[PDB]
Amino acid sequence: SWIYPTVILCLFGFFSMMRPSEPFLIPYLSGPDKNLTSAEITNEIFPVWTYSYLVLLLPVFVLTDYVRYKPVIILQGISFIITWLLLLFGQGVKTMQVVEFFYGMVTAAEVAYYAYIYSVVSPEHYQRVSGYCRSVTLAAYTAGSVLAQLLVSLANMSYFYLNVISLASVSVAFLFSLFLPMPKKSVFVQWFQDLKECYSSKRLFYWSLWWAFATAGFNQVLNYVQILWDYKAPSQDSSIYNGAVEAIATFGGAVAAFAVGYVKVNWDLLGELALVVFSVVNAGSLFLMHYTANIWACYAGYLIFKSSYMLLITIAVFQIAVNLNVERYALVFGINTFIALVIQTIMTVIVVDQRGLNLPVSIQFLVYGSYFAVIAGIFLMRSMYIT
Ligand SMILES: CN(C)C(=N)NC(=N)N
Repeated sequence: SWIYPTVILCLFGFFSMMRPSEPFLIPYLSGPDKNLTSAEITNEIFPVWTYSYLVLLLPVFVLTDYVRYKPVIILQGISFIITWLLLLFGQGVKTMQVVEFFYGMVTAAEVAYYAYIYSVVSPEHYQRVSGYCRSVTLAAYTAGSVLAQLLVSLANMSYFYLNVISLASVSVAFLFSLFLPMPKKSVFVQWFQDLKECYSSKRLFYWSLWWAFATAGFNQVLNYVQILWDYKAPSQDSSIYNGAVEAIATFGGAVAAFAVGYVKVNWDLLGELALVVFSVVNAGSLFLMHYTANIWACYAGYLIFKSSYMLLITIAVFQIAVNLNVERYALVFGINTFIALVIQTIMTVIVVDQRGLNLPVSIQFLVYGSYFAVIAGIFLMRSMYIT
């Protein structure tokens, strides 16, 4: 019953996220293969990704539910092929901006990937499926990560062929997405009112509020944890270690996601308790990374933070899916992701941008830990009052 769509979507999300070039993305397109400058790379190529992500998330939650979640997934499969074909056979800054654009399309449609499996299975499985889905994606990343390192350490395989393997992987994901079962059929202000009825759930305007604010800080930590590690321990082994300490971290997240799916625990009443415990765990882990001048303890702190976040976000997605009581699975996921990315953009503007605070990475993770400490504090105080 639920097994067939779940296996196909897990295969799609595995082969679509098994990307060996993701770690060595910067070495690929800043070395002899492309000679993109580091000045033109993070100031002209990468910033296009956030804008494309925003302006393509705008249709994705408006129109994903109407199209029954498969054409957007298929659009991700095609955009995966186009993105890595353009990376693989593209030259110049203008081309990589288009690459970024298609990557933003890829992620805005990965939102639909997350919603689709809820669109096809009964709510009784919504827990299990949830973990499995997230797990496979994380697992895929870890696989790709380690595979990349292996292909750089035992085969001396260039970044070009890593991108070739990435294209081969995401092309198989397109074939798996072609086999996904089609879900069965279900002015401006009116639409807004519908949104009000969609978010009306007490435990879904709360879980969504956690989703909106937690993943922004999580993305920020993902982006600048490499910089934090480089600052804490300057060494010549960052290429084989840093990404390697984020390969197992992701693996931990995977297990954490697989923790939600496998075990049969009533999350409806442990949801608040688990939310507050793992949010204060995220805060303590982020403070652990900043305060200790030892990269071995900071690695464990990052692993704990990533695992607890992945478990919490799996719980959040599951609880939003079951308590939604409307078909708008991608509308809530899409709007949550869009608001989270808006918060991430605003806060990365204030804290790390030159025109803002321009805080170094020494205080950046103190700020991130304070921010998460604030999310944990709001949920902790709200839960304490209710009781
Ligand atoms: C160019 N590609 C494929 C990216 N992953 N880009 C990115 N902004 N990380």
